[PDB]
Amino acid sequence: SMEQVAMELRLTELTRLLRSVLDQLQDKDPARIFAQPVSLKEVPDYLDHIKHPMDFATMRKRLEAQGYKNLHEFEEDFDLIIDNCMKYNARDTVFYRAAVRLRDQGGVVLRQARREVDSIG
Repeated sequence: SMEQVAMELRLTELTRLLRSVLDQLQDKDPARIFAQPVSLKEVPDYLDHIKHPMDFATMRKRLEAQGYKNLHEFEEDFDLIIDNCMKYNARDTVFYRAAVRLRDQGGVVLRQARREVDSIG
C-alpha cells in the first residue's frame, strides 16, 4: 500500500537524522571509550554488574537495520552507555569522567535533535 510506503519513507528519514545525531555524539568521545562493547574476555564479571550493556557500535548496527522507531528509543540506548559506565566505574576514574563529559556535551545535541524530529515530523 501507499500508506506503508509513506511510513517507510518516515522511518528512513528518521534513520538519516539519527545517523547524523550518532556521529555528533560519538565525536564527544574522542578517546573512544564507548566505541565498542565491554569485552567479556577482559571484564569476565561484567554481566553480573550490568544487565543491559550498550556501546556506539551496537547502536550503529541497530540504526542501519532501521531499528529505531523514534528518538525516545535511540536516547534510551545512549543513556544506557552513560548510565552503565557511571555505575560500573568509580567517580575518580578516567571512564566515569568520560561518561560525565559525553552526557553534558551530548545533551546539547539531543536538545536540538528533539526539536528537529518534532519539527520535520
